[PDB]
Parts: sequence; structure tokens; C-alpha cells
Amino acid sequence: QPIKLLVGLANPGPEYAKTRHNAGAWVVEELARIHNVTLKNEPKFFGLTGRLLINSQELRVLIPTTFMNLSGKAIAALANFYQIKPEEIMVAHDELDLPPGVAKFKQGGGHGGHNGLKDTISKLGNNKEFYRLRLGIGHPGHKDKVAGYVLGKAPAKEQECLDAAVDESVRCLEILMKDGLTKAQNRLHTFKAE
Repeated sequence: QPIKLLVGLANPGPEYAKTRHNAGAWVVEELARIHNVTLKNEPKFFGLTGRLLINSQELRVLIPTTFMNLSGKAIAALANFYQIKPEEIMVAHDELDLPPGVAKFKQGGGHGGHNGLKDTISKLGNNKEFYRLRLGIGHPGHKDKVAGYVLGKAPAKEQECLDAAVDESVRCLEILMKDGLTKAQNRLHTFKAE
């Protein structure tokens, strides 16, 4: 299984913690919670880091403390220090083109206007071929409203769906480490929060 680093994108601070644009960090926080990992503030990697052993494999984890649009600064710093190539990184993030309650694994693709993904591609040497954990957040009707949408808080029923999709995503990451990507991706891709 190809993943050595899991990144959860977010904006820093308590104010953003429950905004849609922090969905990727929710995943890393819950994986770390379940595995008794205390993330450590490491200014050298511009984020919160940790390392966890699952099925005899070390997974490193990162939540940047950069602005979202400078997320690649943290990811490249850490990845280069540990000799981790982009193809070995999975970046969990909010996904406009999937609904609340769904998540998917994918390798590659565009940034979809996501500022964090856009920076990550750039700082990794214009390499799109890192993996993604796409956490559906829905989208508004018009382009110009996306920013205000992703920096908002989901209403309660949506947040329930989000939280369930995070739980499942954590379960499927553990499956990815135990059993590989095809099994984990098969499960996640037929999940829909109840």
C-alpha cells in the first residue's frame, strides 16, 4: 500500500475548526485520536505532526498551520525531509463536487479551485499524482459564492453527514493500511451516511 504521509488540510485556529474547508483535518484528528497520537507543533514543517504505527507500517500525519493557500509549504517541507514522494502522500480535503455524507479516494486530478490543493500541486513540483481523500461538502449554485460556502459552517443535518463520512474515512484508512487500497477504496466508494 503506497501511502507514507496523510495530510489534512485546514485553516489554522479555533474559528475555522468547524468550517467546511477544514474537513480534511477532521479526518487526521480522528485517526490520531483513535490511535492515541498527540500531534506536535513543529514550526520546522509549518504544522502539527505525528507518526502512527498501523499493521507494522508507519504513517506520518500532518495538519498544516499555514494559510490554506500555502499548504504546500508544510507538505513539501515534511515530505522532502523524510524522502516521501508525492505519489506516497494522501491529502484529505473538502470536496465541492461530492455531497455531504460521501467520501472517495482518488489519485491525481485537478485542484477544482481548492486553494490548498492548488498550492500542494505547485510546491510538489507541479505533480498532481498525490492521492486524495475527497470529503464531500456539497457546493453552492454559483462560482462566486464558493469561498463563502467553504468558510461557512454546515447546518446540523449536513454536519451529521460530514461527521459520519469522516468516521468512515478513518475506518477505510485503517483498512488501507491493513488490506491495501483496492479494498479500502471499494468500501469507501459505496458508503453513504444514513
